[PDB]
Amino acid sequence: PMFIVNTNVPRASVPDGFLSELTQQLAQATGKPPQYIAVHVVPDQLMAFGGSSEPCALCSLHSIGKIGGAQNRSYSKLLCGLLAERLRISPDRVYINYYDMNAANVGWNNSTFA
Amino acid sequence: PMFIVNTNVPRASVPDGFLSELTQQLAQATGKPPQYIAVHVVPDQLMAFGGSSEPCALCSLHSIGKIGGAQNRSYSKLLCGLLAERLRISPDRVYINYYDMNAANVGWNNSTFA
Amino acid sequence: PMFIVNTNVPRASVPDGFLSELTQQLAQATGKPPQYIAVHVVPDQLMAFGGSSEPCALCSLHSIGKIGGAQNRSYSKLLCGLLAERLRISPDRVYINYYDMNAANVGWNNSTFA
Ligand SMILES: COC(=O)C[C@H]1CC(c2ccc(O)cc2)=NO1
Ligand SMILES: COC(=O)C[C@H]1CC(c2ccc(O)cc2)=NO1
Ligand SMILES: COC(=O)C[C@H]1CC(c2ccc(O)cc2)=NO1
Repeated sequence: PMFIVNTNVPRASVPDGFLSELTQQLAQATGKPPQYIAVHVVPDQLMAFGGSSEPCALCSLHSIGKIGGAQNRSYSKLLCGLLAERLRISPDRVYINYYDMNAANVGWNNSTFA
Repeated sequence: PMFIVNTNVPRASVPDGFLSELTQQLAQATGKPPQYIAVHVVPDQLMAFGGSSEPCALCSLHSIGKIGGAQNRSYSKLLCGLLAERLRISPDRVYINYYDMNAANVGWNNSTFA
Repeated sequence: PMFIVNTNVPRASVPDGFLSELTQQLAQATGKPPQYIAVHVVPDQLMAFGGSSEPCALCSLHSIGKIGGAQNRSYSKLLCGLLAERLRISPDRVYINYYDMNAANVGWNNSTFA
């Protein structure tokens, strides 16, 4: 899986083990082995949510399977929880796009997962 | 809705009220309340369009509904208009990907919109 | 087509004709004229792949058509080859998301391709 977080929160406000925690938590949540998890955090971004400059996050989670109504709701609780606790971002200022990728559409190691 | 603009235009060339203008214009265009609009501008990017380094923009608009043939054509006129006027980017050097998101695939405030 | 590469590799490690090479190689691979190819490289990113901070890349290729099982496998060989040779990124630390865009969902020059 691939998880990206774009936020206006400063680089200095991102805890040092944040990428590791996301990797571990997402592996547990998705049931996918930690080795397949890719995490990307982009701080100091120029962004607004509802016209406000307060802390916010625009994210996305891509995964071959493990994406659905029920699963996405628990991912949002997990993710908003982490962003709130570690980055101090209010849950209502977070958007997460979920993508159920077809294995033939995910390239890795000179080929695709299909 | 979520609108992202990635551009090679320098940070200093992004007008101060640009995110607010985008928020207000997108709300009117989509019919979605301003409070739900998230905007993200990423300047100083390393990019090329057609092999040229002249000013260009790679964008995306995600929305639950309000995405379609007709709607997308007007969004393009609105967006290219704003990028041309405020960022001085030629309309033919702008790409915008539109995504009609399923409500169950958009996380917000510890849950999803489904 | 639109190709984006996000990587933790430093800005200084990106060869100066990299965007041009990607443009030329992608035009040949996709059969699309070079003038329609947009390339975007984002170095110095805060990312982890499998919990490791070693060089890695998270990419995506959007195209109206020219996306499929067979095509995606050759794009992956081409792309991982380039990332390995120019950015020294191991192929197994590269993810590429492929998107077959509907023409009505791609805005360009005040309209869409539909
Ligand atoms: C070994 O099979 C897997 O479970 C592979 C993993 C990797 C993956 C994935 C999906 C989408 C991406 O943008 C990146 C990685 N999804 O599942
Ligand atoms: C009243 O509820 C809404 O209309 C909510 C808005 C917010 C939204 C949306 C979709 C996709 C995103 O990446 C971000 C926001 N779509 O609709
Ligand atoms: C002649 O028509 C084309 O080949 C148009 C090109 C442009 C294109 C494309 C798709 C998705 C993008 O985000 C940007 C460009 N795909 O094909």
